[PDB]
Amino acid sequence: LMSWLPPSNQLSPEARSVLDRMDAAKAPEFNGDLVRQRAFYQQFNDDRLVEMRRVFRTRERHETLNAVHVQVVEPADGVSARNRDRVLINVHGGAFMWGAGSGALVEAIPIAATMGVSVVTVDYRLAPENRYPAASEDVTAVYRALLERYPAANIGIFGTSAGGVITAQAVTWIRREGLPRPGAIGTLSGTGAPYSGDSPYLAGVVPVGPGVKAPPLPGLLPTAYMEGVGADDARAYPLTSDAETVFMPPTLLLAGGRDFAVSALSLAHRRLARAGVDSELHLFDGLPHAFFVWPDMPESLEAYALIAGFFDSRLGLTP
Amino acid sequence: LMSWLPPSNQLSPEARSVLDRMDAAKAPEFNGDLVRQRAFYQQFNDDRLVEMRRVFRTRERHETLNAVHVQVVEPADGVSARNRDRVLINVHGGAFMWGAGSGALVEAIPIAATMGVSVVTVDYRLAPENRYPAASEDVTAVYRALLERYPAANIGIFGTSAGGVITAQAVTWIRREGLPRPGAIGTLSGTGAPYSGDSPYLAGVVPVGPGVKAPPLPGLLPTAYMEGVGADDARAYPLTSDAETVFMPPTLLLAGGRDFAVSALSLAHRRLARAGVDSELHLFDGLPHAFFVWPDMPESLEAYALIAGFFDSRLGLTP
Ligand SMILES: [Cl-]
Ligand SMILES: [Mg+2]
Ligand SMILES: [Mg+2]
Ligand SMILES: [Mg+2]
Repeated sequence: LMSWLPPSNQLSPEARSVLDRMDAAKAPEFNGDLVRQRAFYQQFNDDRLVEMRRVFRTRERHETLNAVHVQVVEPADGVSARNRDRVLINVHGGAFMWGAGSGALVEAIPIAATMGVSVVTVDYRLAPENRYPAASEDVTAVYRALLERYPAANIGIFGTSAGGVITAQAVTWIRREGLPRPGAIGTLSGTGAPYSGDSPYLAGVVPVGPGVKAPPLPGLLPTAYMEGVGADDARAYPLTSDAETVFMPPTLLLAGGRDFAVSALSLAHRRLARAGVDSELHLFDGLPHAFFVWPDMPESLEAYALIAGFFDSRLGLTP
Repeated sequence: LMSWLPPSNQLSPEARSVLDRMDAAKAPEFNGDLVRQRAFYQQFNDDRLVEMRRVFRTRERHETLNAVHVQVVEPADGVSARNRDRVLINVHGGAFMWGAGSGALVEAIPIAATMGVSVVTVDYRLAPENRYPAASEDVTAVYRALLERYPAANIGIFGTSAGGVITAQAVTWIRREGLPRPGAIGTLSGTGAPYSGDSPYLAGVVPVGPGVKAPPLPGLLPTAYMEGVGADDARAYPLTSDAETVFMPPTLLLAGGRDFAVSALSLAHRRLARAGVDSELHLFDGLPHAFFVWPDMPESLEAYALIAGFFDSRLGLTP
């Protein structure tokens, strides 16, 4: 549907180049060959990591917190004095099935370097080997460990795509455990809700157009990670639950304008505002899902600055 | 493009009914016949006014402030204690050429009655008989009069469509006059910027699709009101100017998801956030430009509540 439009006239020349490379880099069909699929996205994430290391200077260490593998990503210059008593948890994307290692660094590096903060990126259990709520348990275990060193108000959690879904689910799991809620979250290109509204049609997630009979959208996320979880499970789909929505911490919702998640994120932001939760929504016209894993455009740097700015204004400072 | 989609699955049954009423209310072709066009929209605004008076109980008085005709719109039994020291200025839409009288009450009534506040709706000079900056001068004259009774921090300005554009232009005119900036504004379905990005194509403002050559979009607003004003006039187009944007007050940007203005509002929100201005963006998936002139749907009431809540949180309270 969108292929009939010119590129958004808001875009930098650099973004217009990225969009052509994104389309050219599209995966072939894998037909259930998970090993071939994982190898393709391992290469994709390694390619984006090379681009990140050209732009940003960071140091990464492996750690284990409460039996969960993490990578701790810091600016090579060191964390700023302002951020000495803050930390972010990153939850990587990758369709709930890949993104471990380089995909996690691709999300953590630009935010660690831009904000000047420590980012703990979680190597959570993946589908299809593991199922909901495995990733919630993993992120909550990391969060529990960081509460030994950082006040809850000074901890942020963010993730992109599948990671934005898991970030919202981790919040409800933290509450289920009786832990203090995090200071702020980023649910980027995804949250604790099914895809809905117009954007999945416009992005072609569901086929539509001349002579073509558009089906209703599912009220569940189709991923194997979520199979058999009901739409009524407020911990799994909190941005459809008035109760879990009221308990959300301050939330940043960021998407591309051509991102299949954007209709759901605009509704989530309306629900957070009605519930009295501090939330912020940004849309980058013309850009796709999870666009800011491609760092070679001003729009990605701009996104990193909005993420850094949100955490810098919402997280506590004091030890 | 959008006729191939089902209605957004987020919409209430009432909104799906309003969407069909909107289609039935669409103007026939006028061939530049301004008299016929004005008569058509007079009836359209009178029809929406009947619907407003069914839902909301207000009282309206005519006044003149600094030689500008206004209507003062209040809840029928009086303004709330919360809002005794606050006032909103409304700037009606109508393509800069109509909307005087009933069109202005259609924007003022739901916010007066929802927030429980006095709304002064300005009968500003229209195109093509008047040109930029006539409407800025008119709104600034009203603002200057209200500063005799209300602190600048306690005054909000809002408008829809053409009125959102004029609201942003009135802010720059107020600064030109050496007056204190208003406490907050609402630039709804329009701001001080051309329409841009993807949404003008998806809304069908400009033809796109098989066998059609989609043209580039203009860098100026095409209205007679703005004839001969340059793109480089930062007072006319403040949300395209990094200088005028840093001086903006706290801003609410609200649009339908199918609104031709939505791409421009998402960019204006990014620019306000980078300039450190408090701004809030809401998008109502599946709804068109200026949807909330139709009060008979929960989504309109929800929009009125977001407008009231933005002014309630940003305007001062002190006498
Ligand atoms: Cl916002
Ligand atoms: Mg432990
Ligand atoms: Mg808010
Ligand atoms: Mg803000």
